[PDB]
Amino acid sequence: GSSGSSGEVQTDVSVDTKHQTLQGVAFPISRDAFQALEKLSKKQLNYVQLEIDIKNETIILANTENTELRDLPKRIPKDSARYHFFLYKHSHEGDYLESVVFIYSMPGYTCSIRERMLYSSCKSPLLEIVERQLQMDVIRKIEIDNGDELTADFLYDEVHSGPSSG
Repeated sequence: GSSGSSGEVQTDVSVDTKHQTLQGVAFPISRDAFQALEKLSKKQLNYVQLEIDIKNETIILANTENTELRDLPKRIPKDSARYHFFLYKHSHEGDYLESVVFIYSMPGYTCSIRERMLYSSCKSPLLEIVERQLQMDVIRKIEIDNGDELTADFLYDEVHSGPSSG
């Protein structure tokens, strides 16, 4: 009979403390995978399909084809978890610029928990790549549960990092 009664059980009212992270996986960078992000830095394309290999244990290339915004969410797979680097172009203060966005779609249907956790934890060692090689930094990280959420009304939101409720 622990439950039932409710009151001031949290006697914190003092300094708080938090961990540094939840996972800690670091996979190597493949050639094809890198070459895909390389062009992205030279403003050549606006779509990079990357993923992690469970057999090779590394971030390899999954695909590479031009993609737009109106069809951005139309390219996202509905039966495979991978990354999608979209070049969201906007005009701040009347100045048109280019920004590389990070998208991570995860369907999660049959793939074990070891694969879904390894595909979302492999982003860490994948982000430092362009941040330690191409010297390029992502405009903002975005993760969905389908891929349709990727819209000009959503992307612009994350990129802005503006305030929100929940």
